[PDB]
Amino acid sequence: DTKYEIMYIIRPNIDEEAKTALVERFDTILKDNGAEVIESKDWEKRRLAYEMNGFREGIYHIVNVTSPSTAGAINEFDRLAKINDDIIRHMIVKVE
Amino acid sequence: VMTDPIADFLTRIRNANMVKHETLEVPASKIKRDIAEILKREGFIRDVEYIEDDKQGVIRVFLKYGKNEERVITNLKRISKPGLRAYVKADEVPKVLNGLGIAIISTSEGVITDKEARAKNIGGEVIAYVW
Amino acid sequence: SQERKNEIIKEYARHEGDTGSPEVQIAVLTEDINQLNEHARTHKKDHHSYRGLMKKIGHRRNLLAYLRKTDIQRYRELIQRLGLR
Amino acid sequence: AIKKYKPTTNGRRNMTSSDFAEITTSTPEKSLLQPLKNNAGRNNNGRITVRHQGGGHKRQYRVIDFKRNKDNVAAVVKTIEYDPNRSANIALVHYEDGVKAYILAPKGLEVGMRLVSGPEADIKVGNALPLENIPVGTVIHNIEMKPGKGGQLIRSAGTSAQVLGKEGKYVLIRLNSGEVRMILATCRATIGSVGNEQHELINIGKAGRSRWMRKRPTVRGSVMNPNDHPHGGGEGKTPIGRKAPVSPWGQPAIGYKTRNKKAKSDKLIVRRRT
Amino acid sequence: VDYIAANHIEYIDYKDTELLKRFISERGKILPRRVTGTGAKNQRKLTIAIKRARIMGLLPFVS
RNA sequence: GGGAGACUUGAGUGCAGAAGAGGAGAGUGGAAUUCCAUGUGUAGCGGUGAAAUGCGUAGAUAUAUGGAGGAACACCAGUGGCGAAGGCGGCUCUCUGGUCUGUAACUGACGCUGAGGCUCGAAAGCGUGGGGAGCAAACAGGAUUAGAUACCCUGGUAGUCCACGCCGUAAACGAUGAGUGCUAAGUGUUGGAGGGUUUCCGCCCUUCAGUGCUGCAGCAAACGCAUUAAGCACUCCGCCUGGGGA
Ligand SMILES: [K+]
Ligand SMILES: [K+]
Ligand SMILES: [K+]
Ligand SMILES: [K+]
Ligand SMILES: [K+]
Ligand SMILES: [K+]
Ligand SMILES: [K+]
Ligand SMILES: [K+]
Ligand SMILES: [K+]
Ligand SMILES: [K+]
Ligand SMILES: [Mg+2]
Ligand SMILES: [Mg+2]
Ligand SMILES: [Mg+2]
Ligand SMILES: [Mg+2]
Ligand SMILES: [Mg+2]
Ligand SMILES: [Mg+2]
Ligand SMILES: [Mg+2]
Ligand SMILES: [Mg+2]
Ligand SMILES: [Mg+2]
Repeated sequence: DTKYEIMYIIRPNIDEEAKTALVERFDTILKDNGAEVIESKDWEKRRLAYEMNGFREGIYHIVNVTSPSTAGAINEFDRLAKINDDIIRHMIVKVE
Repeated sequence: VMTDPIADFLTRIRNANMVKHETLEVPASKIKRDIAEILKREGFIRDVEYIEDDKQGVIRVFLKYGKNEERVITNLKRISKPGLRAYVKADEVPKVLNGLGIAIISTSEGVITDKEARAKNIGGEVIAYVW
Repeated sequence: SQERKNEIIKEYARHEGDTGSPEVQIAVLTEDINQLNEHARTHKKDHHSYRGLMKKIGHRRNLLAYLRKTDIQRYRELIQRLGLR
Repeated sequence: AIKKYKPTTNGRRNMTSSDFAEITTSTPEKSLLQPLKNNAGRNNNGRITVRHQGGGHKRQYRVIDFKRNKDNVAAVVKTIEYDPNRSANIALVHYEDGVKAYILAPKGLEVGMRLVSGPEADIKVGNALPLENIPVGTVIHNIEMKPGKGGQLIRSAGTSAQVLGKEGKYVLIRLNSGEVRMILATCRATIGSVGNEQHELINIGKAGRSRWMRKRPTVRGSVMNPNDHPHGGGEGKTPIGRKAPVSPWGQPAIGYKTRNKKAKSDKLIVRRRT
Repeated sequence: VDYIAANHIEYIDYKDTELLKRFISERGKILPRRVTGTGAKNQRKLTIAIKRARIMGLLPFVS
């Protein structure tokens, strides 16, 4: 398997409970598509260096996952995250 | 890839002689040993020795330089080549600088100088000229 | 994949611990060639990768030629086992 | 794909057709067939109202479900079928409750896909959702202009529209023609684009084939008589010989716009094209 | 002094904005490795990390 | 040369590591340009050697907030890297080739070259369908001029972009075919390896594979090349035989 790290930006406005529901939804997405979420954490809440989608602030969330490269978990996460309005921007990077 | 170890040996001697290197080393082969000993007994090279290793052995040649560091070996030339073999009949054996040089020749009697070959009246493959 | 490679090496090993030998090399090359053929059909325009495939094919051809010259019976056995011509 | 016939005969020369590779069967659904007569461009008065129509092959109507309002259960795509009535292919789908229906076949549709309709359906080819639920930038088809009326726009083979944004109770859409307009947000659409994209590239090849497809010959006005067409008459071949070319009834035929100037829908059309 | 080597860290996280900030000039431009004293390998890794940070908004593109 | 053996140095495999704009596919980020919308605002703007065409009181340029869309990826960036060559520079992921260094477990010459063939091949160009911001053959106008079918200026279509398919040529150049061995040094730099230090960082020594520079021997008509030969040699291939006509 290949270790992936996914850091995505939740919009600041969202409520805590809605934010928790969003996090659980995306963790569930990864697990169903075949990845194993070794870690998921609310890394920080920071002002953005530049405005993104009309936001100067955001909530960075880090999910460390490990999946087979063939598995579509990363692709499905990216698709759904792109669609979802709560997430401003997500980055998926391999970690050695 | 190396297609003529004999020509490689001659050129190693030629290069080392040009720079007046005191010695040189080559991977050992039967024909190379024959050439080296012929040069030894003809006085072109100072000495020859053999090192036994695990690959094919090694032959070390101590070059000969005269007074004033003059080079004894003027040059060496490969005559018979894999591209075109050169064979000479007993009466065709050539003279290198009217005898001042030599021709190394491989015959049914072994690898011998042109003097010896025309003494026995046998031809062979003209391996090299030396002078 | 090293695991797939190792299983093929064990399968076609001429004897215990024989990593390198006409049979082992040819068999490993054949699997790489098939896998890389699928990649090529997926990526028709991957010309650079296709060059490596051609080099593998040539190397496998050379090994087959050597094996046939050396032991024709081993050559026949290998082509039958690998389904080659 | 498109297969090109060898020029065995002058008629067959340069002709092309579809291979119908996507089509999985040739036996339509008996329950969904309906009879259709060839009106041949004649209205209740019996007058020819639309020229160049009539003849051709007999057809049966397939009842398509443009509404996609059955959101309770999933529909499994059973077959992809040829439809004589429309350029696009159709898909027979079975609802888990046993209701059979036909839908348009989107590009990339495959037998076994389990489509869903309703607000909560995921954004997958063949799903149907109200426009409000479809994220911007999505490619859709079978758009309805009024809620519950059923899809009307973007139904021809290979066509597609894109969602540009929202505003008020309306959704901004770019239609296949390039025209950008507002459409009521409660209207539904199907995710994807209409399959059979290759349809445009067919070369009919011979006159008899058009006759099969119910197109009667078109006679140029310039070769009629003056009492038949404004272009009619004149000795030999003639130029248009008027201020501008006109239809048989005098309507200018090049560049003269015909859209009603007091159309109610101007308020919703944002950017026109064609 | 190759700061990365001196601290002896082989992994350059793009979330270590404090680490990255010492390699970018005012205006957010990337510093040359000749100016910064670093080696080529760590320079490439720093470039990748800084660009990823720029995309994710941890660092500014300009100004 | 043939035949029967043996061998591990060439060649390849295994094992352990290293670097990379290598390729392909799908996404995605910011600056900037243009256009569109809306404020402010008023008489210019733009451009040249100098001007004019042109845009602008139907409110331009500028300026502020946005929106659209296309193409290229600033800084990093470096005789730096990678690729057989053409060439490859935002970032991410998926698929994928090659190279390099150790090691000496494996095979035991399995190698080099390679007519004909096949594949790849900048840019322009061609076909089908898309896309089209900027740039820009053709073309329009303003200039310059004896003339100006140009250089300069204002615009501007194909094209440049994408997919597929043709084409198959370039000063496609190091104007230097490939393989192998041998023949002083000095000094940078990329990727490694080992050791002697050094608390680490790091410094020193050795070594491999690149990549530059300088420079003996040798070579050369000369210019110059010179361990990345155009030196010394062997193998195979392509090619030349006065200029024009061509
Ligand atoms: K989003
Ligand atoms: K025809
Ligand atoms: K049809
Ligand atoms: K007609
Ligand atoms: K007429
Ligand atoms: K690789
Ligand atoms: K074209
Ligand atoms: K070039
Ligand atoms: K060096
Ligand atoms: K002549
Ligand atoms: Mg008609
Ligand atoms: Mg008539
Ligand atoms: Mg009339
Ligand atoms: Mg008339
Ligand atoms: Mg007439
Ligand atoms: Mg081109
Ligand atoms: Mg111009
Ligand atoms: Mg030529
Ligand atoms: Mg070097």
